[PDB]
Amino acid sequence: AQYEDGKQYTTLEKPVAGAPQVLEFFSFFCPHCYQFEEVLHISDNVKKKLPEGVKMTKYHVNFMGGDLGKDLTQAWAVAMALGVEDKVTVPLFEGVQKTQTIRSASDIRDVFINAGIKGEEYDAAWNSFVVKSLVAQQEKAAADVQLRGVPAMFVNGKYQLNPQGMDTSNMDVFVQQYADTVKYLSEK
Repeated sequence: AQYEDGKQYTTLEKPVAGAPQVLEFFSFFCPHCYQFEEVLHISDNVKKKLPEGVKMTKYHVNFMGGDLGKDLTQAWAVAMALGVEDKVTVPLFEGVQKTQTIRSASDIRDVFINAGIKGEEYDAAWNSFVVKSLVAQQEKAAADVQLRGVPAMFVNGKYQLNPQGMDTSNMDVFVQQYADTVKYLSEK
């Protein structure tokens, strides 16, 4: 066929019941994730092609960057709770990988302040049990698919995108193939 298991995607031996429809994992420490977000705009191009009624979820992971990696997973929970993902994703990626000015939890916090989230409001969210369960959710989703690498995208808890099996000569063409593959799997 045009789409073949083991070619643009793999099937999970171990399907995950009740999983989010489109589930993406990343790390602010992850160099392809930086490409995916700032250069390729994967999440965005997938969404433009997803059918109606299909919600998109993105989670941070702990297994890169040690202590700071876990802080970032908690910060991403804060970002999700406050609905400010679209204001911190770029400065977090750049603070970690470009300027390397994010070295501590305080430096992460500065990014939110500079993005206009009030200190009071960030610290309250950071310390909230609504953020602790959102951290729990991120960890459980990753654990459910035995996640050992990022970037990663899973559809309907049973298919995993396989970007190595796509051409990267043209960045534009790679992105649409990726997005079209998610749509295909979505409709499966």
